[PDB]
Amino acid sequence: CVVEENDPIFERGSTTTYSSFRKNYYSKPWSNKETDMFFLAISMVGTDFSMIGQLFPHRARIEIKNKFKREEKTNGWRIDKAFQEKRPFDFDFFAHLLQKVLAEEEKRKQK
Amino acid sequence: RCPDCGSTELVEDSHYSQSQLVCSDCGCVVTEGVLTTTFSDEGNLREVTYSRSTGENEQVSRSQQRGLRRVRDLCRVLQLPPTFEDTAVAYYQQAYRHSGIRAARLQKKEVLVGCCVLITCRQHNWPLTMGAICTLLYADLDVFSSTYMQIVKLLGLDVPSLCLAELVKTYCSSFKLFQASPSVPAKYVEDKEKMLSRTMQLVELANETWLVTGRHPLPVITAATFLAWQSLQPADRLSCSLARFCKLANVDLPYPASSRLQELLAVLLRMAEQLAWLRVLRLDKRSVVKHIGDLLQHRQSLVRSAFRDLLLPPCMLKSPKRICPVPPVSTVTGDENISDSEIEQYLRTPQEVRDFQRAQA
Amino acid sequence: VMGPMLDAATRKPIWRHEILDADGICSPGEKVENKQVLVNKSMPTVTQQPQYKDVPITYKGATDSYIEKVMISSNAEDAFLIKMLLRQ
Amino acid sequence: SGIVPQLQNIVSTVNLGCKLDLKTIALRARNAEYNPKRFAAVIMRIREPRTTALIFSSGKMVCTGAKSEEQSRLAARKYARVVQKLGFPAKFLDFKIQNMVGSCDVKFPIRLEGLVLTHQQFSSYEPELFPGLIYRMIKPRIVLLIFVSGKVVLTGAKVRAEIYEAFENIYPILKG
Amino acid sequence: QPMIYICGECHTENEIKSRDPIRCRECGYRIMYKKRTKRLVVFDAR
Amino acid sequence: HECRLRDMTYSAPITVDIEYTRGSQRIIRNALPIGRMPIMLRSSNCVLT
Ligand SMILES: [Zn+2]
Ligand SMILES: [Zn+2]
Repeated sequence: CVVEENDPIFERGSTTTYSSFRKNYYSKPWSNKETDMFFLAISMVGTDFSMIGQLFPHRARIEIKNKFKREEKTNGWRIDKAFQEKRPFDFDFFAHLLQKVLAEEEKRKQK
Repeated sequence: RCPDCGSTELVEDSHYSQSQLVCSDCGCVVTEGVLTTTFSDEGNLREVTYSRSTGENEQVSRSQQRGLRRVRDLCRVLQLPPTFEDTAVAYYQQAYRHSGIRAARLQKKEVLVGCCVLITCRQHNWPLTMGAICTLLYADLDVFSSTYMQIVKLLGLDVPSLCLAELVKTYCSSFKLFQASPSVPAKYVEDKEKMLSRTMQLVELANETWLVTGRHPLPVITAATFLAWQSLQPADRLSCSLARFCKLANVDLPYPASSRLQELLAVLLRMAEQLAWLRVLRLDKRSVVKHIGDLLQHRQSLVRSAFRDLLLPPCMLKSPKRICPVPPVSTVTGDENISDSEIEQYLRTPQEVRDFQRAQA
Repeated sequence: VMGPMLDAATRKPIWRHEILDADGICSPGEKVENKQVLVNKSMPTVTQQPQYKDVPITYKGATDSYIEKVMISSNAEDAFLIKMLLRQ
Repeated sequence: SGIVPQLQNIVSTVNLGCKLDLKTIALRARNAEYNPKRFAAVIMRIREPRTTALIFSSGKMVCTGAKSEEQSRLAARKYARVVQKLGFPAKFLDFKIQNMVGSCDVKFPIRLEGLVLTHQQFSSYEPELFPGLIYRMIKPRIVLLIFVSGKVVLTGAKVRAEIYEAFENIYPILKG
Repeated sequence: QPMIYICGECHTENEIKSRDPIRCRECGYRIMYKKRTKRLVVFDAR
Repeated sequence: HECRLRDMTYSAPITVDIEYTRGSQRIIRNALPIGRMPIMLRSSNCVLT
């Protein structure tokens, strides 16, 4: 037997209810410097979504997928420019830049 | 026909409780007497149906029985007449003839029952939002919509359009503002008939002004009934808001109800600009609600004048100068092979392959 | 319910259909004799083309009667209740 | 009608007539994705025509995103040459247009109720689920998505002429 | 042809076509009678 | 009298308030119908009283 662990709740008047028919999957927004580091990560790794998702603890795989698709639909020229230039594969310096961006956003939140 | 004269003018006439056929030309009877069942016998004998006779009504697996029982209890809890239950079970038995339908998961059968009862209540002009049906189904509305589309694409039955008048008649009565319950101050109470009429006029103004196409009805109906409740006593209600009204009425407010309310207020303002006295008042989005009566009184000429200067989503009304840019014609295909360095850029190098293998080793 | 059966020869309703109004329902105030029809009701025989059999409502009565009023109404089932008050 | 539709997506399948090893092409390619845990096919993206295609071990290949039959043929040939460079005897055999999606506009509003009332047997309009009206003209077997904004989308055709005739036939129905 | 009726309690002269829901204009009533016939009817003083 | 004319049962809805645990969470309803009770004429609830 539970000793006052839950609180009563009113839920549904058993009456006409609104037809939502929508599930708004929460998608974390994208920051400017975050978008820049994501673009350089693309340029360094290519179009491998698994590696990008692995090296992105602040984001999800579907989020990276949608961002890449939107950039292709909107900023395909920048995508091609990034795909033209190359840079040595950076897994460690990429983590260092991720920590730097984390500190930058923490500072921006402090302000 | 007449056996002797050949006249085909045989007429049925009622004699002193005797049914008989007599020719009008020669008055000769061709057939008399009739055999009918008596009540004492009709009460004892049992009627038989074609299905049970041919052996049907026994090929009803556990799943189809569960489905029809679900349909029955669903149409029962809604307090529908027996004709609706009969039509729903008939539509279910008709939809269950497909091989892909019977062979489906519980969610599929449940959403199928929901869509069947929806179609049923739709035909005999009974409005019922899908939300109110999904509220009694142990499933989500996202799969319900997809299955509804799938079945209406397969069955192609008649699907009348949801009437806005009956929808308002059904939805307006759900509000508690009509009675002076202990939880509602007496000031907010209103007459149900006047409120219904005002909301009907408001939604008609919305219907003619392109505010029912594409957008869900419920938010528009809520905005209209809120504006009506406000205009009936602007003194003690203009200070309130849509959220306050919804909380007072104990009704979940639709999310886009705010946008619909704003659009309707803008339409009302544009209409008031034509009326000399209102245009002199120089009203605003808030003070316009009180004059809704005069606007609705002459809504026809007002909306005609407003459309003489249509309604579209605000995203495309930001005065697009370039509407559907023509892409450059580049359907050329080189000779056969434009370049090969592209594959050199798309291939993976040994170092890159090793780095990839090491990343997720 | 069909309207009155207008006779081709006389361009008028037949005797069995004399009391029926245009809508196919007997109108109040008229007199009714035996075997005459009060509602020219027709049922669908199916429950593909519309097939309708005539099942008129007749006045099985000993003597002449009078219709004082006729009320028509609808239940939630959409069924039309048609009642008439015969007076002697 | 004074208006010509704009083809946006072309669909066409091509058989390579040879078996493939998905892992080999997925390992030796940069623009190739392969996640057999969810989908057992290789996804490849070509940049110049801005199109994407799917590759299967059975030798069947399909392309999407092209705008014209010539661009789809070019993309199919590009993918075949790519597969050949990975050490496979891929061939360009049984190429045929399967579907094409095009968009257009009428520049005037449309009443989604009058159309479904006059052409009920040809359309299934349900605004409670999706705002755009769905019209299914049976003669060319074309499915049209119609919206209040006047813009319309067409799909199901096999040749540009079919999309053009569908648009020119639906235009007077919308104007009415 | 205008097929006309009378409503329940305000006696509004309601011409309605077939298949129409039974409603009283200027009201909301749903009970409705038929008007009286126009044809001449002979009655006997007996 | 209207119920007399249209051949209907002169009744009133029966409301009830309930509480239940669908998912180990207490949810209550305030006015849930459970049926219709016929109303005897000239009784407490009959409109004629
Ligand atoms: Zn004879
Ligand atoms: Zn009245």
